[PDB]
Amino acid sequence: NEGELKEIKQDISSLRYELLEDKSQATEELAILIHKL
Amino acid sequence: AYILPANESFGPLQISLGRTVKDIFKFMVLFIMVFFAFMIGMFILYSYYLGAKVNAAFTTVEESFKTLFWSIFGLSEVTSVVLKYDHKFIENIGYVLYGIYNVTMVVVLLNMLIAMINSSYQEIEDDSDVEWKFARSKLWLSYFDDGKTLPPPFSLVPQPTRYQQIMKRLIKRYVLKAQVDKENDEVNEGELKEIKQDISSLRYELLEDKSQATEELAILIHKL
Amino acid sequence: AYILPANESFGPLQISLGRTVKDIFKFMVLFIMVFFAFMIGMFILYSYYLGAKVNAAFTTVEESFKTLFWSIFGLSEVTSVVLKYDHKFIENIGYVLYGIYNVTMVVVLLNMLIAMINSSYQEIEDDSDVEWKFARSKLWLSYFDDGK
Amino acid sequence: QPTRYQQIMKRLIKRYVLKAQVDKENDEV
Amino acid sequence: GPAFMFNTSLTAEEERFLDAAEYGNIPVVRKMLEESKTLNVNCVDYMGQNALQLAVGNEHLEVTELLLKKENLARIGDALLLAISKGYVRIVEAILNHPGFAASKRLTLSPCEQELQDDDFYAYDEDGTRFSPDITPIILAAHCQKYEVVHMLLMKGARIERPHDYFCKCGDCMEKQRHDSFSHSRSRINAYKGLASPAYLSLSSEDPVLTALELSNELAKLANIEKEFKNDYRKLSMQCKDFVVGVLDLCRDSEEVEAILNGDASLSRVKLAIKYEVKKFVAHPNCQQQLLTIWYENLSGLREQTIAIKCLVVLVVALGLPFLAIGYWIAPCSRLGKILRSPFMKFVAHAASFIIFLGLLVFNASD
Amino acid sequence: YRKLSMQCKDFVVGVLDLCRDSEEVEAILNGDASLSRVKLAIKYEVKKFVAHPNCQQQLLTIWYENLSGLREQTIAIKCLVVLVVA
Amino acid sequence: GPAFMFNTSLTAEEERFLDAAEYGNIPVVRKMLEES
Ligand SMILES: CC(C)CCC[C@@H](C)[C@H]1CC[C@H]2[C@@H]3CC=C4C[C@@H](OC(=O)CCC(=O)O)CC[C@]4(C)[C@H]3CC[C@]12C
Ligand SMILES: CC(C)CCC[C@@H](C)[C@H]1CC[C@H]2[C@@H]3CC=C4C[C@@H](OC(=O)CCC(=O)O)CC[C@]4(C)[C@H]3CC[C@]12C
Ligand SMILES: [Ca+2]
Ligand SMILES: [Ca+2]
Ligand SMILES: [Ca+2]
Ligand SMILES: [Zn+2]
Repeated sequence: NEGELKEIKQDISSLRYELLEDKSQATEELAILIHKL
Repeated sequence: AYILPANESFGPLQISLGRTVKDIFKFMVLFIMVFFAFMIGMFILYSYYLGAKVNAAFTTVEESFKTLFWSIFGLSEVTSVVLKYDHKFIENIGYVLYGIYNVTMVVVLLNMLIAMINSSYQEIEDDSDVEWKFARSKLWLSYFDDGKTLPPPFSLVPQPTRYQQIMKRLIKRYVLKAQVDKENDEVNEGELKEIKQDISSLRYELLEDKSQATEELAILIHKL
Repeated sequence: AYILPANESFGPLQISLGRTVKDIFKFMVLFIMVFFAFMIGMFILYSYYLGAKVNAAFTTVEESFKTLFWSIFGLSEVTSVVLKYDHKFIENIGYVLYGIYNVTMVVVLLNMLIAMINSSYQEIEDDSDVEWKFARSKLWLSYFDDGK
Repeated sequence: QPTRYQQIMKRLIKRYVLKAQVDKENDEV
Repeated sequence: GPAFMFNTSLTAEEERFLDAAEYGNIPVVRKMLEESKTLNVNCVDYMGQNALQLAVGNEHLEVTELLLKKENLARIGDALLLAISKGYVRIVEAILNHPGFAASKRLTLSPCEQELQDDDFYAYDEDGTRFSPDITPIILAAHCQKYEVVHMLLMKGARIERPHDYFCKCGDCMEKQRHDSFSHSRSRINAYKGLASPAYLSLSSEDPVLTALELSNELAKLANIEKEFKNDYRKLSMQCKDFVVGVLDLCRDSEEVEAILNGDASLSRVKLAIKYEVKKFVAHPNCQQQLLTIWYENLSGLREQTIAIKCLVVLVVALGLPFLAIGYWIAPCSRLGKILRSPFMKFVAHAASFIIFLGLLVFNASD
Repeated sequence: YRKLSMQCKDFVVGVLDLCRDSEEVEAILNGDASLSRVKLAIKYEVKKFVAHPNCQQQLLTIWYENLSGLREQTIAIKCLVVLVVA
Repeated sequence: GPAFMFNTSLTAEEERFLDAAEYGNIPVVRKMLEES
């Protein structure tokens, strides 16, 4: 159905928000590491 | 047949019977033009032979009408054509015209029978049930008014209101139901492309994000 | 026809034949009301003309029934209407009523034929096979008990 | 350089392709 | 090569940019919009679609948000219609927040007011608009039945035209009819295709069932008047017909069924449905069960009896009809009176009287 | 070949279906008002092209050239004028 | 605009939260439930 496909599209959408924030966590972690340096 | 629609067994039959009567009226008009063609043509041929025929079939317009009409049901003899005189040319023309009339009549009937079957084959998926119940409900409503009490033979002797709240409930219920029924449609090839593009954009964001980490670690080495 | 369902070739035919007989019973009832309408109407018209007609067609109720019934198969002549007297008004009414009866009869038959075809067109995808095998299996079960 | 008939045909053909590609997107996946 | 060119040579900086925008290469488009100075955002591909129309078509919200911030971006008007057509709600919200729509009254003004000024706003190429010129965003949302998009535009104040009568003599209708008489007739159907959609009927008017019933009659009459577009109006009439049935199908208790059938118990909407031949509304089980209880008002036990028993009471009424009529005159209001006033009994009384009449006709010629 | 013939038949109908004003309908029907493409469609039996509502409304206006009021009259009135003409 | 309102003005903190919850913006909803 068109509703099931929307379930998968939303699946990807939630995955995008988790991964992009996870990449953002690495960038800020490396930032404070530079400050300690 | 007026009170027939009220019955569940015979209701649908009387409704479908009325449908065919309306349907065949158009086809009957076409046969009338064919019927009038041979009525005038054969009357002209046999008008001069009043006392020179086996029977009085096509002599007058009324009798020409009677002979041709009852030929529909096979109740008119072939001796309608035969002449007493030796005018075989006129007699054989009457044989051909009367023969062509019967053949043409069968063609018109065959077309009528086929056309209605095609119409009914395109009127499927539980419409007769709806058609009868609508006709029955019209019968019910005619007796709901209090005026028609006795039969004709014996009748000679002389801020928001509750409706708005209910409509709000049903309309909101409709939209949610409508959007769910939209989700039951088959997925198009365009929608799938929307998801494929979704993944495609996600790939370009993640790969660049990984590239940002690599270059950030590179400048960290330079500071080291 | 009782032992016919047991055959594979003739089993489905006898089952479908029984289906149409049940189906046309409802349509036959409607034609009975039409048949009774013209039987009473034409008998009333021609009851007074006993010795003033070509034949005794519509004179009595029994003969009015016989004339109208056999008009279904085209076995009744048009002289059923003709009168010996010069009462052309009554004779022409009989011509019209007898003519309308035949036309109405064809309409009822045409509706019956069409309605069953529509019913059968909506009874497809291998139901006759199931219908016959169920009827055959009922025949088999009646002989399984040891008493008979 | 182009006449009015050519401009109209260009409009309708371009309109056809866009409509045709949309109707392709309505096929079952 | 091709006889018709819909877009020359599309220099590599632009061709790479169009490829990035179409396939949602978000890092590249952000890089090019910011750093690049030799690229214009209005370059088009082989189909005459600029960057914005490509990103909206593929549902690239992040790319669209980047492009909308770029000044002097073209085809913003059509990009909304493309997003509305495909039901991209998030993109529609993104576009409607652009200064082109927030500052202007484009959503509120009528299509005729939009058409009097050329303004090339909803044009999607050098000449022409993607959909019909008279299809405003609210009409397009109604056509596609995007409930959320219709609701968003209704909040903005957009309403469908509600065109004049077919036999109208006003200056505007006279001018349109004399001008084209085919664009005008097509314009009428487009307005009616939006007025008759369920997404607009339920979200716009106070009484959607009453509005749909009236609009169902209005579109059915137009089919006979304008025979060339008979199928177009006949289909639009059915959309209104099955909206009322759809609403009726959702009732879950007698109070809700009362509101739908009785309107605001005189079955006003049942009479309208019969008058307008909305057969599925009258024949629906929810409607039939309501009529059936009125049909057997005081005949509680007679509701569930067999046909043979109901044929027995018809015979009993036929035999006792002279006595029942006499009893009714003597005691108009009693146990006999309430039963005799029941709608089923009054039908039996009329059926029984006619049977007696057929008895007298036959019995008259019994000799 | 019969299937390939239909693909060409419904392309012309598909293009005709997209016209949105009289000027566009004129170009499709009259070709480059002699209805050249309507004659070709009848000659080549492209029935859906001739029977399309866009094509029919164009022929209908030519059919009632100067009979503006007679276009919307009922059949009974149009049968009356046939008797009057007779 | 619409005759029937099924929900006013949905202040930005809530409208952003509803957008995050609907489209599965997991980091945002965790942030808002905790800090806000
Ligand atoms: C057998 C002879 C002597 C007389 C035949 C006359 C019939 C043709 C008439 C007389 C009474 C009529 C009946 C009167 C009562 C009813 C019940 C009526 O409603 C029902 O079927 C009961 C359920 C409901 O009313 O909802 C439908 C018509 C029917 C069968 C009528 C059908 C036609 C009937 C049987
Ligand atoms: C030819 C004249 C002289 C007599 C014709 C009489 C027939 C009408 C009767 C007589 C015997 C009957 C048959 C007796 C045996 C069988 C086998 C019976 O079962 C089978 O077909 C075999 C397979 C199985 O039983 O499962 C089906 C009915 C049938 C054909 C009967 C069909 C009707 C028959 C042929
Ligand atoms: Ca879909
Ligand atoms: Ca996306
Ligand atoms: Ca596909
Ligand atoms: Zn006007």
